[PDB]
Amino acid sequence: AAQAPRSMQWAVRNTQNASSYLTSASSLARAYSIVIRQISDLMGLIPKYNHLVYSQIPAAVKLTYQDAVNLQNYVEEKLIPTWNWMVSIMDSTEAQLRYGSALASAGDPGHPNHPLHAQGMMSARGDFLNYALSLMRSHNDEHSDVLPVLDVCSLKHVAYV
Amino acid sequence: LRELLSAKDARGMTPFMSAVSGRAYPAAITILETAQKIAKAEISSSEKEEDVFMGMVCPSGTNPDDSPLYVLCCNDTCSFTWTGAEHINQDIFECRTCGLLESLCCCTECARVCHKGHDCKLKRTSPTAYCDCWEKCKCKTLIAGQKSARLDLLYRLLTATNLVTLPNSRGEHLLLFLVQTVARQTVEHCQYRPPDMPDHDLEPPRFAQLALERVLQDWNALKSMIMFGSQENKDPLSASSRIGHLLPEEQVYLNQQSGTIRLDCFT
Ligand SMILES: [Zn+2]
Ligand SMILES: [Zn+2]
Ligand SMILES: [Zn+2]
Repeated sequence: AAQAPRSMQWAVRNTQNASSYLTSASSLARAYSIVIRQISDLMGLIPKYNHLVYSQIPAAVKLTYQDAVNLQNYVEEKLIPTWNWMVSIMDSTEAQLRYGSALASAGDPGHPNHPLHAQGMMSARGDFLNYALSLMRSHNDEHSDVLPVLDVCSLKHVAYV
Repeated sequence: LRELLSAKDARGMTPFMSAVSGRAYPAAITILETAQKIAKAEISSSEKEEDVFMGMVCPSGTNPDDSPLYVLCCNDTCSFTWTGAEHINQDIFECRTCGLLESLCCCTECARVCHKGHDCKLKRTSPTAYCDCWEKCKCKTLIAGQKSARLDLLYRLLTATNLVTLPNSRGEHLLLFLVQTVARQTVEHCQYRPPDMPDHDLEPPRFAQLALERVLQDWNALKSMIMFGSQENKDPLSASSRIGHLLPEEQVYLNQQSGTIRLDCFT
């Protein structure tokens, strides 16, 4: 994982076998992508099929333009849920990134909290509370003068999708 | 009279603002009544009644740190008037402009008024200390004045003027200033005990609590505090307040959020 440039480093959990949930979440997304590619490939063959049956294989199913329509109708429907889930998360992420950049432009880099400038239990409870407070603020646009709390390294499964 | 009361001294202050700065609350009252009469006498002019009145009370271009309603609240006594030379746990400041370097110090009120405009910093030594300012300097917080007049003047200002809406020189709305004051006094005053050096053994001030209770009854004060950090109620200081010089895309993002750090810190 090659490391991000300074205009985006603030948005990464970084330093400026056991099981894990994220392993399994990621590998299922990896596996999902394969099937989507294969479906696309088969849809890719349809125009040439009246040649790529008989010139290639002893026997195969006859099919027609009307059937291609209905297949395509069916395929689109089955993707809508995952599409909505992808889109909504991506928009939310891009918004948080662009806002953090605009604030980095308008703010003062002399301040120790500027994105370009920047204990156990209590620091951890600090991290968690900063996160919960940033979450509650963000819902109503009550977040005008501090960086949104975010990490992108969890989002590997939306990257695959 | 209008000219004499709108004329500014060598520090920018009208006679009214001077009466407040000097704790001459009955004189401030006398002038403030008179200033209302004067503004109400010149209603025949092409100016609005208010412009004249604001000119005499708190003139345009006044540094916010000198706005009278704020100054009246800052006018408390030095802790030494009630602690004497006893050591109590309180906040303390060094003042380098005055040679009050890190072994020495003054209490919060001296730092706010006796050392206004100096290099002063919040000190890191133990809080169990009295305040050296009455001994090392010409300390202006030793005199209480007339308490009943101080309170009467506050009531009048709150109904006479829109000054409640201004933030101070650190972006603190007046209410956020008062409530921090009460919270601080609550700890300091619980250490008080009944019994060439200045008059000690006085009773501690309850003005901040009385002032907080009265201000909280004013709709304008309350609305002005709760709407703080809205796009209309633009915080002048430390708060992304200059934006027009950035390219338009970053403005359309950065206008959309709104602030609550101070409203949350108050609540
Ligand atoms: Zn003092
Ligand atoms: Zn003093
Ligand atoms: Zn000083």
